[PDB]
Amino acid sequence: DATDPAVRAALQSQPSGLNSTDDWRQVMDRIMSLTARNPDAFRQQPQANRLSAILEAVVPARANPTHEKVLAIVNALAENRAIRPDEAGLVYDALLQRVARYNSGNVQTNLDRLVGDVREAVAQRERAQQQGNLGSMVALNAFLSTQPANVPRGQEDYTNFVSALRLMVTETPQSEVYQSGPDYFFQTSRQGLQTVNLSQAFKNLQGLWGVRSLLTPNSRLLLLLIAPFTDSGSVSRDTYLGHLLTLYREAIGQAHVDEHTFQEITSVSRALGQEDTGSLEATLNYLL
Amino acid sequence: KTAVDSITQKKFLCDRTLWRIPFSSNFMSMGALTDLGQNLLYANSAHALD
Repeated sequence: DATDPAVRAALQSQPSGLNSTDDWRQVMDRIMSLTARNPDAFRQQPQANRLSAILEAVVPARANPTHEKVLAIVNALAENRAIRPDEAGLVYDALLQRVARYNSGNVQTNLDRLVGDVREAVAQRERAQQQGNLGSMVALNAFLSTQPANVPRGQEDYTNFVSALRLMVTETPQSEVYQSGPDYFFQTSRQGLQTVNLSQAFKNLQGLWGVRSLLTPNSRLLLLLIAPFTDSGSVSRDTYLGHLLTLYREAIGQAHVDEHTFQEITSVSRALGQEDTGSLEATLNYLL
Repeated sequence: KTAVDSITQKKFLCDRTLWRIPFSSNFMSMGALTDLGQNLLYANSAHALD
């Protein structure tokens, strides 16, 4: 609701109190004293405050939804990055001017259809961010059209590797693939390091799938990122690519338990009393 | 050897042309609809020019 463009439009246009137009039932429960908490809080008002609320209740005042319907649209354009936040007042007066030149019963109905349409489109984008798959599956499958589907040797290792390659981009919503000129790439996160080169890695691994000092370090970076998404039976045991994928799974598991060992040794080296400079260097040389 | 004490007059002549001052934020031609003409676009704001 904090990211809802019509809840945010109600927090910027609608009053923060109980008027007798937007909240007719909640103020008639208070005029007629049938409220659970403090029923007699309306009898204790002056006639200027008490009779002016009765008149707005038995014959309520009409209002314009047009500034509220447009502000729900502007606050969804500013949320789906269609406009800048600095342009939020520029396009608000630009849209209010257009629905004033062309105001009709059709347009006010069409703004009522479009404020339900932008509630969906804000939520559809925020679902697509947390899923994180649609921008990557169409560009990884576009990569794999370029790569051949039949290697000469080790096709069993190759078709499970590229199936685990689809498992990184699916089971990590921040990861993405794209193109920049000839080659394609893979970032493990938005605005993060460890960017592998897919067109350079698969022109390096091609010719190494059945071999059983020769690897480019981005191919080894690819074999490090693909390692937690690869089973022991996904690739072979004797194959040099399969021998490394088991070796990189042990390196991740050792770096996962040297992380917990680091948090234990440095915790009991401060309380026991050591140099804080040398507690942090002798621990790494014990763990690396 | 008997040259008189002289003073230098400098000027330019630039015929056939119009002194173009483009209404762009870096004085360049990046398009016919300049970037300072798009900030005033959909603004509905009248400005005096002196």
